[PDB]
Amino acid sequence: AAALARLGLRAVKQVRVQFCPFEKNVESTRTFLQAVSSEKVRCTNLNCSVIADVRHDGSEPCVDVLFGDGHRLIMRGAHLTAQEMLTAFASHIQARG
Amino acid sequence: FKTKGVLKKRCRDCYLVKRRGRWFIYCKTNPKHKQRQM
Amino acid sequence: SSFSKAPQQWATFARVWYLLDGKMQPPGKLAAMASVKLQGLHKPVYHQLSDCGDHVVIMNTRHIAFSGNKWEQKVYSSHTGYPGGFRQVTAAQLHQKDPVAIVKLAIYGMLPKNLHRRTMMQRLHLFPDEDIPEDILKNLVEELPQPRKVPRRLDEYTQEEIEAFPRVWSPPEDYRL
Amino acid sequence: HPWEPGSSRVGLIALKLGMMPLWTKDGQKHVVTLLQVQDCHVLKYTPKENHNGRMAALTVGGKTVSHFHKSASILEFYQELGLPPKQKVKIFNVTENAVIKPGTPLYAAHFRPGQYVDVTAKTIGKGFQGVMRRWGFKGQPATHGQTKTHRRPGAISTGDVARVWPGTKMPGQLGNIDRTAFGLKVWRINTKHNIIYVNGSVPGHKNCLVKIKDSKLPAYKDFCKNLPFPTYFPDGDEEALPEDLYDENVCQPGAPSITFT
Amino acid sequence: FREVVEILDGKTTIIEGRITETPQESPNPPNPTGQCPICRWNLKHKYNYEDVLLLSQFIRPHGGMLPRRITGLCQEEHLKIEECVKMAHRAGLLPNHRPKLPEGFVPKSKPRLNRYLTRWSPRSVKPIYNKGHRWNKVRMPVGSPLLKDNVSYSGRPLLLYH
RNA sequence: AGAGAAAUGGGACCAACCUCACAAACGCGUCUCAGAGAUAAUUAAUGAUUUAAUCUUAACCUAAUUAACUCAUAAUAAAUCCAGCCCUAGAACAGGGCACA
RNA sequence: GGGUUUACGACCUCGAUGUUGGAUCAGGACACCCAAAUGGUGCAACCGCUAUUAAAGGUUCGUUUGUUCAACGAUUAAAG
Ligand SMILES: [Mg+2]
Ligand SMILES: [Mg+2]
Ligand SMILES: [Mg+2]
Ligand SMILES: [Mg+2]
Ligand SMILES: [Mg+2]
Ligand SMILES: [Mg+2]
Ligand SMILES: [Mg+2]
Ligand SMILES: [Mg+2]
Ligand SMILES: [Mg+2]
Ligand SMILES: [Mg+2]
Ligand SMILES: [Mg+2]
Ligand SMILES: [Mg+2]
Ligand SMILES: [Mg+2]
Ligand SMILES: [Mg+2]
Ligand SMILES: [Mg+2]
Ligand SMILES: [Mg+2]
Ligand SMILES: [Mg+2]
Ligand SMILES: [Mg+2]
Ligand SMILES: [Mg+2]
Ligand SMILES: [Mg+2]
Ligand SMILES: [Mg+2]
Ligand SMILES: [Zn+2]
Ligand SMILES: [Zn+2]
Repeated sequence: AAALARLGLRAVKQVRVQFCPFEKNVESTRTFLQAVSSEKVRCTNLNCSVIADVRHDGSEPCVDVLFGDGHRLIMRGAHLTAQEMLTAFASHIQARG
Repeated sequence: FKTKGVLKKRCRDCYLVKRRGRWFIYCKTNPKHKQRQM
Repeated sequence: SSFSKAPQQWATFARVWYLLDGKMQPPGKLAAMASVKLQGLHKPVYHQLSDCGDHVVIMNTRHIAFSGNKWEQKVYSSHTGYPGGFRQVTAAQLHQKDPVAIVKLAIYGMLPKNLHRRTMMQRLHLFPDEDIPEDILKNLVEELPQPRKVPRRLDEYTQEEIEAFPRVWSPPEDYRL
Repeated sequence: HPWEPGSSRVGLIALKLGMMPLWTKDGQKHVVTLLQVQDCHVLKYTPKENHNGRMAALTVGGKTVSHFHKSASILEFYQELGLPPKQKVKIFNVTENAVIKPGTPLYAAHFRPGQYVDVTAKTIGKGFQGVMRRWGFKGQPATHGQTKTHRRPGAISTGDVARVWPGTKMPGQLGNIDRTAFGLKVWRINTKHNIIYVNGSVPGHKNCLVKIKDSKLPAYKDFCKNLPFPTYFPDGDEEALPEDLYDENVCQPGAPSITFT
Repeated sequence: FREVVEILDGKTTIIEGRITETPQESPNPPNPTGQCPICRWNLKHKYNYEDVLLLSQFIRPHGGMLPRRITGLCQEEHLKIEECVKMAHRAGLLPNHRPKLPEGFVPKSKPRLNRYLTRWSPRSVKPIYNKGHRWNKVRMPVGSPLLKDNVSYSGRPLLLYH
């Protein structure tokens, strides 16, 4: 959360985390959601829309970031670590935007 | 840099690293906390 | 056994040319056997007053190996005699300058400190690579074993040996290398 | 062979005639030394691998001498070559593409007006000279009490060392040694008499043999592009060069007596 | 083993994780009741910097070490194996465990000096110009003191400073 | 960053001035003076132990970097004629000339 | 930790190791005055103050005083 707050997330429009909380491989995605929906991430930019889609039979947790450069970062996280997803998202945001 | 015999962190942002065979207390916020173990 | 006097004397006090590979070998362990063969301490007929001394041809001197951090620590000090002419070169710099100098100085120091040292050093032949003249190659008799066993790298291991060696631990499937 | 960026040219062996003043178009006055190339011939050629392993060696001979005062080997060598004996014989490190056939003559037009050269020669030998003239040491006072010491070197070493160091400056021979002057500019080339006008002073007395070559300084390493690369062949052009080749700044003797504006 | 792959298809970035098959431990260990990998395969005080077939089991493809919480070694064996991997990398074993730099592999440099049992790093040790006298001699360290407990078949101790 | 000038020191030399009643020596006068590697302190790139970071007595290549010190490069570098006579060569011995005239 | 000052000791020399300052020539150490590469500053700039690395090269001319020192005049990149 601190690494995202020190990044200037002002250049992102929508972030949606679609997952099923009754699976066995949603821990990383749940922590990713809690890190990207922290208070500092909220206050650093208020124009962003953070959606948390909860399903029961999707069985494929994933995240989708549409940001105002017309860019779409889609990460279907089934085995990635939360730290790796955080670093990838941060590096991509700081690269484009 | 100050060459000393005993290094100690003077703030919470000082980090101790081993480089060129010596120990170094590096500080990014307060550059006057730069210490080098002789 | 039933030789004549002159051929028996010649056969007994004849000189022998030995070969020595120096690739991936310690200079001191090379110089030990080199100095032994140069002095003639390998002959039961040896004597300090006799001229018993064999030739030693060391090849692959450029590919020599130093143990530990000796390449950067061991220094060689010389003095040109003039004031301010005291030089101290690192072993690595001396090797980059003259490849034979390292093992040459090693054998020179390991040899005895009498006047015979120069004579038996004249019977020492050092070559940086496997480029020995034909005249010297036609004199060799045998090749001495390397004093240090060179270990194989990971790529030099056969697949049979790699599969024969057991996997001591099991990495988890969720880990990423 | 064509010229390459890493090529080296052969040199000459001339005779130091004397010195002359020479004025430039900006009013300055320099001093030039006249070197006359009397009889320069390439005597022998040693291959690169047989001489140095880096560059080949061309041997050049100087002015002609008498047959009756040379040894049998030198006379045999010159008889096999087909030339009369030379006085001074020098060796020049050249590249493999700038080699010339032994027995070819070389002329002063080898150098062109405006160029930098190196000049090697034995300096004027002053014999066994004292320490004050050999090393520029200061003497003791003249008359304030000093007894028989007005030109002595003084102390030569230290008491604890109990010896003197090999680099100790002491009286001895001074002058009869080979020295090289670097970066001498050429102003004028007299082609009729084969004379070169080099800038400044040249080591050695007059009427002595001087070994001239291209300047090996790093500032003039790629100047040989416009110069005649193998050598100056006067029969290749089939057109005689002017009597005097001057530089672009030399006040030629026939001049409008330049005045400022 | 898990691998992270990236797919770029028209300003759309897809990050995917793929799990591939990994080799497991051999079925019959000599000491099954041992808690530690080395100390249960009976390799304690047996390996060295030359045993690359053992040192290469747990390292990253770029020569880095593996975490102890993931491997399972006891702290002393982990430190020993770390120093042995360092010494092997410095001696020249494990040549395929380096990053591939196609831009940097072309500008060749001075040839690598052969070495072995190197304790310190070659870019940090200063040359001993004084070398000391007989009573105060500046000895040169060879090998690591962590390998002083290895089995000595000859009976003589290892000269760690020479 | 870019242009010049000078001083010191190393090595040399008399066209002119100056010392100068030998043809020379001499300064007070004139000419020339350099490329590559390498490092120590100190900066950053990649990256594990310590899936973050971290210049690394962690490996791989990395780059910006003092003076020294080495090396390009320069000088010498054609063996057995030497009585005598000259010499800008020299204490002696050595060394260069003795055909143009 | 060093062995520059004064002292302490009295070990080598009293059938001699000639004793301060200067003139000439200097060799070396670095605990660097200048020149070179940097770190920190209560470093805005010019000037500074400290610390690190580096000893190939330099480190002036005068009045007084026998002076080493010291005061003073004019400079130097500095007058270790
Ligand atoms: Mg004379
Ligand atoms: Mg005087
Ligand atoms: Mg008197
Ligand atoms: Mg008198
Ligand atoms: Mg008297
Ligand atoms: Mg003595
Ligand atoms: Mg001068
Ligand atoms: Mg990392
Ligand atoms: Mg950083
Ligand atoms: Mg050289
Ligand atoms: Mg003669
Ligand atoms: Mg004392
Ligand atoms: Mg006392
Ligand atoms: Mg006594
Ligand atoms: Mg007593
Ligand atoms: Mg006495
Ligand atoms: Mg007596
Ligand atoms: Mg001195
Ligand atoms: Mg210092
Ligand atoms: Mg300074
Ligand atoms: Mg000094
Ligand atoms: Zn701090
Ligand atoms: Zn264990």
